[PDB]
Amino acid sequence: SHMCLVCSDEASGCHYGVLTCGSCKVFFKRAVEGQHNYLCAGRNDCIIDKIRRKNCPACRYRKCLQAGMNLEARKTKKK
Amino acid sequence: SHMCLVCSDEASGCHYGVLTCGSCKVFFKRAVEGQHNYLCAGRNDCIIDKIRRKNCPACRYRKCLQAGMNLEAR
DNA sequence: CCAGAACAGGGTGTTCTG
DNA sequence: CCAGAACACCCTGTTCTG
Ligand SMILES: [Zn+2]
Ligand SMILES: [Zn+2]
Ligand SMILES: [Zn+2]
Ligand SMILES: [Zn+2]
Repeated sequence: SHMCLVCSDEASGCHYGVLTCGSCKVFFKRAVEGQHNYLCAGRNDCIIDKIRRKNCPACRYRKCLQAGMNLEARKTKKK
Repeated sequence: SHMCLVCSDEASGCHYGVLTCGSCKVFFKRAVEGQHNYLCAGRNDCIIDKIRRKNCPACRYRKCLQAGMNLEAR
């Protein structure tokens, strides 16, 4: 009830439909509004926690998608 | 030969005793002075090529070390 | 030609405003 | 509360100077 589902830092609200911190929120929005042609250097399961979230934007974006994050979630909730 | 021995980008000279590119050179200096204790997010065997050298400072640093980089190139 | 400094770009993170 | 914007910092990479 308190921590980000993407990196396990302290959540700051339900953003794009999921509990996340502010840094995961803006990271997702940026990935979604632009390009997200990232490449993993490991095996697409990089551990995304508070520090290492910087290491692999590929895995970080994957873990946002897998958690259900989507921009329209707030509008959709109102329906 | 003229590719960087850490990330395989085009090398720019012999830096800290190893053929490397500029970004790796300064990455390595920054790593040593910073004492950041990088931690890998995978299995300590990340691929470090040009397109991915930013992804893992722990592995990039380790790879600098294994390549023989050292701040006193006599 | 190379180390370190200075300057620059890219990527990430926090506070503000609707 | 939570959206996007504006402001801010961190991390990486290139050109300058000793
Ligand atoms: Zn997060
Ligand atoms: Zn990854
Ligand atoms: Zn390199
Ligand atoms: Zn690694």
